[PDB]
Amino acid sequence: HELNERQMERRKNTCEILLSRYKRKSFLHRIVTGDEKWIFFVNGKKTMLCVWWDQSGVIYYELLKPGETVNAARYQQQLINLNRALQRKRPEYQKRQHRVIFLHDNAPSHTARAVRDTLETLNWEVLPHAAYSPDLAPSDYHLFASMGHALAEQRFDSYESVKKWLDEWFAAKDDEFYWRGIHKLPERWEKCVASDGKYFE
Ligand SMILES: Cc1nnc(C(=O)NC(C)(C)c2nc(C(=O)NCc3ccc(F)cc3)c(O)c(=O)n2C)o1
Ligand SMILES: [Mg+2]
Ligand SMILES: [Mg+2]
Repeated sequence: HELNERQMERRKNTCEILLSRYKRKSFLHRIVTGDEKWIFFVNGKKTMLCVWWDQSGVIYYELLKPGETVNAARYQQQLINLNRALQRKRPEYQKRQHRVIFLHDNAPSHTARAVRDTLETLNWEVLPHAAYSPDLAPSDYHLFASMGHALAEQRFDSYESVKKWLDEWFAAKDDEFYWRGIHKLPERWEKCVASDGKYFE
């Protein structure tokens, strides 16, 4: 994708804001992030992985029934279920000592009215994210980057072989892999600013 002027300006401006905040007070340990990816399996079928994670590991994921997509109502329900997982797996959040900072992309179901309401009610801080920026999304440049290489060697048979493969694959990564993916953010933000909003190396 060739970025246009509007897109590069939004990327640079978003990265400046995040980087300057980071420099005043790091917030990276409070980020919960997530994204969707298709995973394919032959009987020409596919299932959507929806996953959320932080520097400690995977919090919650869903594998959708073959062919089914995330819409506004599904995403709202996912966020509610994710919050239940976060309470159970992240004590700093159950106790309200620590506000969730949520990083997701601008997919329409992510910004629909009902979802925006639900995020306000959960009262997670929603981080700015520019369009066409998977290079700035940890799920894309870290998690799915690693996962995609391993996936390419699989030939899944069933929706439940996928679920087991993901359970094992997620659990086999050490805490340090998750930590690195999140703490790569500031170096990425810096590169984007130095690129003036272009894609970078
Ligand atoms: C804008 C815009 N339009 N297409 C895109 C885009 O970024 N596409 C590509 C396939 C780069 C992409 N996309 C998403 C993603 O979620 N796409 C749905 C979405 C739609 C609109 C919107 F504003 C943001 C996101 C990924 O997660 C991802 O990894 N990639 C690689 O960005
Ligand atoms: Mg996405
Ligand atoms: Mg993505």
